[PDB]
Amino acid sequence: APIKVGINGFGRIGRMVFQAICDQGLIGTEIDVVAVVDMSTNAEYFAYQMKHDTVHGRPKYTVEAVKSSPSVETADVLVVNGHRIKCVKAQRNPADLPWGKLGVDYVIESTGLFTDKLKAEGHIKGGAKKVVISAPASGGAKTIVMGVNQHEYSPASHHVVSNASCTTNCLAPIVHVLTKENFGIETGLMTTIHSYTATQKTVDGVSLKDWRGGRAAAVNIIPSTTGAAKAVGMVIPSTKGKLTGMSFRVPTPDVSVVDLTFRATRDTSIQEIDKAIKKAAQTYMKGILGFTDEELVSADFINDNRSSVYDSKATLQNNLPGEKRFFKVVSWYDNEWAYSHRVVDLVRYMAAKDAASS
Amino acid sequence: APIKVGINGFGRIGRMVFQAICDQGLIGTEIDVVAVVDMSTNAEYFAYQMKHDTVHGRPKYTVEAVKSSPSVETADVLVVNGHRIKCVKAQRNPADLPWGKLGVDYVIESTGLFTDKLKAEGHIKGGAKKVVISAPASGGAKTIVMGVNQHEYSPASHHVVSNASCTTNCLAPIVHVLTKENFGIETGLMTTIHSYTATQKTVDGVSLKDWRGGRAAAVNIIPSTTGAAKAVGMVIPSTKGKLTGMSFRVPTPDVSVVDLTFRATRDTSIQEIDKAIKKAAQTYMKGILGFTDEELVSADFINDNRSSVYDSKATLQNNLPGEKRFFKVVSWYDNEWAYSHRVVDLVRYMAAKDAASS
Amino acid sequence: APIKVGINGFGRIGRMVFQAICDQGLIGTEIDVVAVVDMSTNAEYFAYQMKHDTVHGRPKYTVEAVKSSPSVETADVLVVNGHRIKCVKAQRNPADLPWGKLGVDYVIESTGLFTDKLKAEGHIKGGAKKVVISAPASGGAKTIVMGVNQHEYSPASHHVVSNASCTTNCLAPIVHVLTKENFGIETGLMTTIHSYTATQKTVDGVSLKDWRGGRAAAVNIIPSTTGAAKAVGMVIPSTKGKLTGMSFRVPTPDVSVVDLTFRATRDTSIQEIDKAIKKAAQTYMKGILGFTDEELVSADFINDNRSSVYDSKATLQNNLPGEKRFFKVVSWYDNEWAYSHRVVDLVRYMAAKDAASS
Amino acid sequence: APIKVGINGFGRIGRMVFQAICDQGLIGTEIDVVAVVDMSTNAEYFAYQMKHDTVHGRPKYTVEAVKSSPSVETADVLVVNGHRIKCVKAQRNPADLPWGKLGVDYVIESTGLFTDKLKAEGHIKGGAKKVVISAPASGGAKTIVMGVNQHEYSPASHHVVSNASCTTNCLAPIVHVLTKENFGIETGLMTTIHSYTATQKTVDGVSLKDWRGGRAAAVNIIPSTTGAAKAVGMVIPSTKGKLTGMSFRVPTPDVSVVDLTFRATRDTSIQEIDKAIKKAAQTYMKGILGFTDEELVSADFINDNRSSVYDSKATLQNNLPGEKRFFKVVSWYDNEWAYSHRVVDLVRYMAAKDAASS
Ligand SMILES: NC(=O)c1ccc[n+]([C@@H]2O[C@H](COP(=O)([O-])OP(=O)(O)OC[C@H]3O[C@@H](n4cnc5c(N)ncnc54)[C@H](O)[C@@H]3O)[C@@H](O)[C@H]2O)c1
Ligand SMILES: NC(=O)c1ccc[n+]([C@@H]2O[C@H](COP(=O)([O-])OP(=O)(O)OC[C@H]3O[C@@H](n4cnc5c(N)ncnc54)[C@H](O)[C@@H]3O)[C@@H](O)[C@H]2O)c1
Ligand SMILES: NC(=O)c1ccc[n+]([C@@H]2O[C@H](COP(=O)([O-])OP(=O)(O)OC[C@H]3O[C@@H](n4cnc5c(N)ncnc54)[C@H](O)[C@@H]3O)[C@@H](O)[C@H]2O)c1
Ligand SMILES: NC(=O)c1ccc[n+]([C@@H]2O[C@H](COP(=O)([O-])OP(=O)(O)OC[C@H]3O[C@@H](n4cnc5c(N)ncnc54)[C@H](O)[C@@H]3O)[C@@H](O)[C@H]2O)c1
Repeated sequence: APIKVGINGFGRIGRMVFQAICDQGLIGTEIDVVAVVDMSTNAEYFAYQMKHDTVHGRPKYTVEAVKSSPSVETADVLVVNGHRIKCVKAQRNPADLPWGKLGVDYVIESTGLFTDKLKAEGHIKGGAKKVVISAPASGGAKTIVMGVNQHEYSPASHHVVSNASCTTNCLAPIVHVLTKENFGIETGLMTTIHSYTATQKTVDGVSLKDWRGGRAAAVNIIPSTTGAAKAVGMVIPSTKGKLTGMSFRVPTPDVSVVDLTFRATRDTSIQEIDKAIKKAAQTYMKGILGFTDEELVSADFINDNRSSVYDSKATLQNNLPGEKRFFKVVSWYDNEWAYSHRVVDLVRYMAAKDAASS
Repeated sequence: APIKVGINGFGRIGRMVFQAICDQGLIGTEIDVVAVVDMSTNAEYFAYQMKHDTVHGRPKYTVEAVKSSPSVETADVLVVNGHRIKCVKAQRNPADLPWGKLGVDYVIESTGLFTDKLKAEGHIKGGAKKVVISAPASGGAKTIVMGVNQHEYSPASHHVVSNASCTTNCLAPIVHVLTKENFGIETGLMTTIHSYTATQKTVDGVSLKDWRGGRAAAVNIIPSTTGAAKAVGMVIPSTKGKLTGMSFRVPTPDVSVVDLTFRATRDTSIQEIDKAIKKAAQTYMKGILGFTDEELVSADFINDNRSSVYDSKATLQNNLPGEKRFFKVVSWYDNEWAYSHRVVDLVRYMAAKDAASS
Repeated sequence: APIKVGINGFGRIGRMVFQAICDQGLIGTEIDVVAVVDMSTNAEYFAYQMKHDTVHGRPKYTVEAVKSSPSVETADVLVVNGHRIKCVKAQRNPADLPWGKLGVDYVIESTGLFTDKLKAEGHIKGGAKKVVISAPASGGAKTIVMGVNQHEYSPASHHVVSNASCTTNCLAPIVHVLTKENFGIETGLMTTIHSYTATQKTVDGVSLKDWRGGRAAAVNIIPSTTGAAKAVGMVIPSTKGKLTGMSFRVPTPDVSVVDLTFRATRDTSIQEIDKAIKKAAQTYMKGILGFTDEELVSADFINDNRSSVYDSKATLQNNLPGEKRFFKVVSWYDNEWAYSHRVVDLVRYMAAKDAASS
Repeated sequence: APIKVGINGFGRIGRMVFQAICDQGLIGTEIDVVAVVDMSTNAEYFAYQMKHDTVHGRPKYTVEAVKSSPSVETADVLVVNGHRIKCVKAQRNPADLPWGKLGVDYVIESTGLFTDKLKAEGHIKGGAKKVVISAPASGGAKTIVMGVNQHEYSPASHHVVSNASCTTNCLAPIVHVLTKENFGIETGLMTTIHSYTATQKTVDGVSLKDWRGGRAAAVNIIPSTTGAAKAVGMVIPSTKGKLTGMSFRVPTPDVSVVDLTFRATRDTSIQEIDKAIKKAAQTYMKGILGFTDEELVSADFINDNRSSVYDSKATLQNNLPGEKRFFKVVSWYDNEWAYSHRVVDLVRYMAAKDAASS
């Protein structure tokens, strides 16, 4: 049973979803990537985009750009590891995409334009059974963070699911062991020192909706907002209105770090917390939550696919010496990598439960 | 008589041309900026963008944002030292712009989207008399570099003119005094090590016309094409087919350097060349061509309004010892600031020549 | 009566303390900078460093390099605006410095090698009557943040004064009015997102005492320690053991931002806190604390000489909506420029007190 | 029969040479690394430097740090792949290093300090049989570029050998096929847009020998000099007084590119030169000279061990269309990694020739 997926928007996350599908062994055997969609249908230019990444390197798979038939002027079929993917043209409305016809059942929505559960339904109107939004979703969609609440999915009810944001996926696992191990956050504020993204600008330009976010990106520390402010309360309803935060966008191109400051419900210590987070990383959060005892800096997490990886030393040293309630917890994440692995983990969970019931 | 100008595209070059008008003492008196055009009309946002620049800092003029009538919702008039500039909404076609209505005669075309003579003429159809494309132009518009061939301008024939590009305004001064002082160039190639611009990308992205241009801009040395390649031959026909070159877009926000390598027409020396450039700096090319004897790096050329500023020490330490024909000439330039100043000098030179005749 | 000073270690803080002295209009008239001490005595090189700064531009003063005698090989005296500062060679011990000879009474200890009280007394034995260390000090030196506790300085008891770090001169204003306006801080942790310094490395290199800190500076978010972790308790005895923090060094050359997360003593609001700080900013903290109501990023604080300028918007927008105990204060600072001005303002304060008593 | 080698200065080149020895299969069987030398004897700090590199990522090999006796305070032995390397304490004179005692015959000198052939013999007085200087040398040390002139090595008389610089290793292959294939280079001039290195400064600071080299590294285009200005004439004497160049140090942490403008000795075409370089890349320069047909940028050459990998499209698109003599040739290089592999290549060659005769 090849899960038939199509990628709408072959950008940073689209191309890293694609690469997490090939690197993890699933192309053409477990998941069938039927088609990819973006502005051009020049498969040679997509191959160029895949083969050479500034931040994550050359990939291990191989890519060819072949035509479907010599009647077409430019290569339109991509051939990865002998698997053929089709380069479909970008549609302004989700519904004008031929999903049903190409036989695509699960569509990964990663353009960034269709974050509303209502516009994303246009995929299903085009023929898709399910939709995963690689972002926070507005308008009613289900937001799941793997390792914390993927089980609340239901094939029957949830058809446009959302995998939250990179920072949610990092914060929430931290929050989830704090509650489940019962330290509890009474209240919590959080900062994500975060790499710049494709929504920012090389030099000072136009950004109407966030004035600061239009400042030259690679030469300014830019205050702005994070997506995990809302979404962690959505995933864990016990933190609704207990926790919020901001974002500082600094001049690195990938990897970010969460910096959570909370107050505990019961009296505890940072040694108890560090123990429970390591334990959790080895037992029930394994693969999603990780930890590190080394003096790592940010470029040591490029290509690290844990959702969140707790920094044991930066935490243990930077807390109040005899504290029972006021705690800092530092944790890292490759905002482009681990998040692209979680999208594929979610597709496959959903396909499993969709077959499990119908 | 105030020159009635309208800036279409209030971006890096739009806002720097504006500020140059204020810093030189022309607003309201010598130059009247009737209107500016961009993706919004919210003048409180153009205020912010004028008041805070990452590279060139805070401006000396004062900016206020007020509403034109109490009927409007967001402040839509700019007021720069008690002079009113209007914030007109952007139009997809130049012909649709109310230029004759607003009373604008000269339009500075700096959107980047209308570098063709004919899409630029839509301005004259919208009620403008003359257009200055802040870029090189296709379709056949007049290309004039100030200090070299601005005298070639005719009020009768040149309605869409072009002030070439930043690199062309840096290299043609140098090429000009080499041809005029009789050293001559037999053939020559050129390289601009240049700052990234707003067409480049924060993280690797789409740029289907120059594939390399699409790669993360601030973490890479990106080879690409320079404007001064086509344009130095248009300005000096003597260099047609004898001079071409490339760009290496490097991770700095502003200022670029030209690295000219040429073979001279007669047997000379680099000290003869160094003295002639210094001479031409102090005599005929003043304010256009400049020079330095100091050990400077790119940050020192921020806000240097010279088109070309020769580096006497880098040229001299990095040429062959007793050479008569093969030489290197190095020359800096603030690609944002000096080019903007030269646009204002062109507007003013055209507007005076037009009055002197009609 | 010119306050006889000499600067030991003319680097970033040494040249910004020097430009602060000249710019405020003090050189020659109120402060006589007798000598500057560094690894060289080539006043031509020192003058290359003064005239061109990558982050703070061309200074307002003029620097000339003169020979004291034609008997010396290279220029060894700096003539800044007609005034003569001598270039004395750098000694490995403060003690062997000719202070008593040169006439120097106040020494600004900005090498960063003699931060302990006792190696700092090495200047006094050698002739200086007073010493200001541009850094937190060990061995029991008096730590003073201007505008918070300079009233505690006594000419009799305190000869080796510490002006604390740049982050404590940013954090200590805000903790001072938070206690003075009785909100009070129960406990609190802080993070500074901070620009890389002279003590960091261009590529991965050696740093034996903090491992992460030797990593490539300009391409990593390097977690580390801050100086305000100790210093704010030395200055504000109330905060002894209630507040600590950490630093994240990010890829910008200058300007940083504190981000304090505290739990207040009483029940309050962020609009209450917002008013209390702004008020304080206009009244008793005017010149030390500042605020902004604008959407500014880090490069808008280059050359802002307030110790701490509070960002009203980023705070109000990024706090929990109806909270009474748990808050986040965000505040900027130009760690090179603001600090240096406090140095010149401590010399000036201490000096007159000494002249008041003896 | 292992070659016994010691590395003095375990910095960027020392650690990359170490990693090229383990990568190429050579550690413990073909080359035995008896000792590494740097500021510390802390095996743990060395292991942290080896395992986490910002640019070249995690090494494939495994590093442990053990104590050589129960008596030593801190781990002083590395155990890379079961092979034990000693951590010898850094010395001020090469001669005070225990090479004969340890049993070291070949010494990779890579501190950046002992670049004089006389200072370098200190190693042979310390007990070593040969010295390789990872940098151009003075005082008459024989200079070799692998792939161009290592056949000029005489076991007999060449004792302290210099492997030239990274730019001579890129430049000399190109210059070598142009003279061997009989295009010739009459006079030539080059420029290398180049990543910053460890001799540079994060923020503006001290640099007495090159004034510009002290300016903040990651925020300027810094003109400077190159090592291949001297060394290529020494490897290829045909080109002494005929070829020279300069350097621009830009904000990338690794990879650099050679922009070479030369005039041929005979009428030829850029198409012809392009074929010759590809041909050479495939036959006698293989593994040393490569080429690319792709639209690559600097980051695509990280971990590319060819010494000089020619850009076919950048060279072909940026030359004069009718030219027969005056050309531009562009070739890339990972200045840390390819040079490191070549140092191992020379040590290996040298050692086999020395065995062959004695
Ligand atoms: N960048 C990150 O680190 C990151 C992390 C987590 C989640 N995400 C989320 O994923 C989404 C996409 O982010 P990204 O960083 O990949 O951006 P991106 O711009 O690099 O990629 C988006 C791609 O969508 C394409 N596209 C736009 N409109 C399209 C359309 N109508 N039809 C087809 N293709 C279209 C664009 O050309 C682009 O290639 C965003 O919602 C973002 O929040 C990004
Ligand atoms: N920045 C430089 O280094 C530089 C130097 C020399 C010449 N130029 C030339 O100037 C032109 C603009 O360059 P820039 O660097 O200012 O870019 P920019 O993107 O900062 O500015 C262009 C502005 O035009 C606006 N715009 C887009 N469409 C518009 C429309 N239809 N109507 C009105 N406004 C519109 C954009 O929002 C933007 O603010 C380019 O063609 C470039 O070649 C730029
Ligand atoms: N840069 C900042 O943001 C900042 C802010 C606040 C305080 N400081 C502090 O000020 C001190 C200097 O820091 P910096 O950033 O200016 O560093 P820097 O390295 O630029 O300045 C140090 C200067 O001292 C010189 N020097 C070294 N040894 C000397 C000696 N023995 N005698 C005389 N001069 C000597 C160096 O050549 C250099 O010019 C440090 O203690 C630092 O903590 C720096
Ligand atoms: N990195 C490049 O791009 C490159 C390319 C070609 C050649 N090289 C040459 O390599 C040499 C070293 O440069 P690098 O880039 O490795 O710099 P680096 O500063 O990273 O390495 C030098 C190492 O030597 C150590 N060291 C200093 N003094 C020592 C001493 N007295 N004894 C023993 N070890 C000592 C330092 O701790 C440092 O780790 C230079 O001569 C350079 O020109 C570098």
